[PDB]
Amino acid sequence: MLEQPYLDLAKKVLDEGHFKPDRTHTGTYSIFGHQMRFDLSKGFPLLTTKKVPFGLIKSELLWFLHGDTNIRFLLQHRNHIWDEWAFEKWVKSDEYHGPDMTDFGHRSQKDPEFAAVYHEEMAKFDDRVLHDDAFAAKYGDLGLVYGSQWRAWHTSKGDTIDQLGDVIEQIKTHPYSRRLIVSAWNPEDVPTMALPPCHTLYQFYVNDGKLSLQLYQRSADIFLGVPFCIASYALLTHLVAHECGLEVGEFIHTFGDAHLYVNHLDQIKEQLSRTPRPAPTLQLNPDKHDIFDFDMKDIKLLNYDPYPAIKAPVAV
Amino acid sequence: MLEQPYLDLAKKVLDEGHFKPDRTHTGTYSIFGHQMRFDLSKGFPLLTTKKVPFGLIKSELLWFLHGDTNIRFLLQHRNHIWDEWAFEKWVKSDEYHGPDMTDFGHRSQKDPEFAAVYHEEMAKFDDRVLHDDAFAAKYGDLGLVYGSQWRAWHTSKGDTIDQLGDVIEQIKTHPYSRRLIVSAWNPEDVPTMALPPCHTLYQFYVNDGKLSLQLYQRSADIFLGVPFCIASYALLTHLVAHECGLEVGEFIHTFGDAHLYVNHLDQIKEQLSRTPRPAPTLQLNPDKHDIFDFDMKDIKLLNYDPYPAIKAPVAV
Ligand SMILES: Nc1ccn([C@H]2C[C@H](O)[C@@H](COP(=O)(O)O)O2)c(=O)n1
Ligand SMILES: Nc1ccn([C@H]2C[C@H](O)[C@@H](COP(=O)(O)O)O2)c(=O)n1
Repeated sequence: MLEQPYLDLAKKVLDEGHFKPDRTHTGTYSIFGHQMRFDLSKGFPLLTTKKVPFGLIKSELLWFLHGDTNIRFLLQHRNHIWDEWAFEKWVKSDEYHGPDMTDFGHRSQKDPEFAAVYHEEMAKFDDRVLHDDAFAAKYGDLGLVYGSQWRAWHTSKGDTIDQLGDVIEQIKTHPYSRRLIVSAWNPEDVPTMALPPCHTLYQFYVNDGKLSLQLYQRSADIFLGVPFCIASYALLTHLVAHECGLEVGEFIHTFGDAHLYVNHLDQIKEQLSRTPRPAPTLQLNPDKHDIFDFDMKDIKLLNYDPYPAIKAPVAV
Repeated sequence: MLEQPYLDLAKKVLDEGHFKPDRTHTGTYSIFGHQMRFDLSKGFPLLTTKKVPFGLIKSELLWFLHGDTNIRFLLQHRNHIWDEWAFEKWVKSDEYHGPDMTDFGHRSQKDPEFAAVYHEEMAKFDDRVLHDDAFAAKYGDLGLVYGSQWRAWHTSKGDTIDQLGDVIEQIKTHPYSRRLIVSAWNPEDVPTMALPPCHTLYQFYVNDGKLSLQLYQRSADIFLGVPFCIASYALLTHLVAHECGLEVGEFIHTFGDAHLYVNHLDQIKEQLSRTPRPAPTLQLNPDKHDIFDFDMKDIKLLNYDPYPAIKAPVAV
């Protein structure tokens, strides 16, 4: 079945992975260097052995395609994937007047009544961002995030390059170019960056009338991170090919540090006992073309029957 | 034997590769997405089925490590790997007064007496660069080349970042970092770059006391390019590990567009009839540590017995 490569990656780390202490401090099992490919002509690589929220995947993707970096857009789409980063700056800043929302990321998970306090302050910040234009502009803009990297790279001479935009035109005029690259790694920002991009860089390739994309991910959370990632980039591969009028080829996922957090072992072993179901089908609005103008109703995921979801603690 | 992966890549392209027209215009057979690893603890991955000039590999590598971008250094090391690029600017410029060295890259290979004229003008330029300080500074500096990318990345606010330098310190203090990346791809230079970097970006990894490096190469000439590349980066992996006091792990080569030029088919098939010999051994000067201060006598390649060299036309 289409998702097998992922299952084999999980098995692999679990069997051949060596223990490696980590940044967050909850040790991992890791392998360095891995590559797996999915033939997008067979279906959409959205995991069926575990429920994955596609809606969160696309709203976040459209956010990137708009070159948007403001959390407000996601919020009106009920996506809260990036709230924490915005909250971080806000809480550790002048205006924040309230409880000790310091180190909230761990203390919340721990157990205290603090969870309510945190979740409340967050709920608060979230409403401000969504209605207070000055606040949104001040605390909701994350700045250097995938949207600005892909669509507004900062030139040395104070300007803006739309990488992804330029790359799409290239695929249209010079489909056989070996230079169709989009990079998110900027040497000058990473030294003091919150979380340097995990999806470091990707490359397009055209031949036989099919489009393929290869992503280089410096670091990956096999359990929590990879599933979303495979889908997000498989979606991109479809969108661009829809714009360029090409057929979809494969999606190739190359890893640097592929890893499984020790406290995800039971959960991953739960997944491994399940057997894949037929891959779901994706269909884009046949009318619309300029993917930048794409809207959520323009993307559909036909018949997806996944096993229930599996819960597991986040590590940051 | 250690070099088998390369042989399997060549077989693979030759058997499974699809034809793809190319930039230079001498069609290729290509595959998209490939990864191969070499266990550096077994020997040095310098091809034995075909003679590869190691001396050219290291003089070019030391040139990179010095953050040097001037052709003069290589010339005093009898390395002429980058002369063409320097000649290009020089010939198509004010001062050049002489024959029609225009489009020299093809006309030279073709057959005319021109080869002598070209080779003479080149021989001329080469002597100027090596002795005329004003000329060297004007026409010998290539500018944006691996040396400046690795060791003097240009900040937006007009400054210089020594990526590789910083990364080595990181490996020394935070060996388990998943952010040990060195990128050569700058979105603002590639639009109007002669030849955007093929060795796009690499990543370091440490665990078990061994250092590993993974290189992402957007485009590769299996026949002429890959052999050198594998060695150059295997050398780097040894040097850095010598500085950091780590044991050597593997070298992982990830490709984007792995390709074989149609006019290299016979030659590659020559190689494929040979059987690998034991991998050579590399040993660095045990005294010296700051690799930046490394000199050629500080690197040695013990017992390398390759089959003769194979000749093949260059395509640019
Ligand atoms: N889109 C993302 C973002 C993060 N991570 C993971 C990678 C690491 O597990 C951790 C980030 O830590 P580090 O900077 O050390 O890689 O989160 C991931 O798998 N996918
Ligand atoms: N160090 C290098 C430099 C170049 N090439 C090859 C890659 C392509 O075959 C051609 C450059 O063309 P392009 O820009 O289209 O990739 O030269 C290579 O294999 N290794």
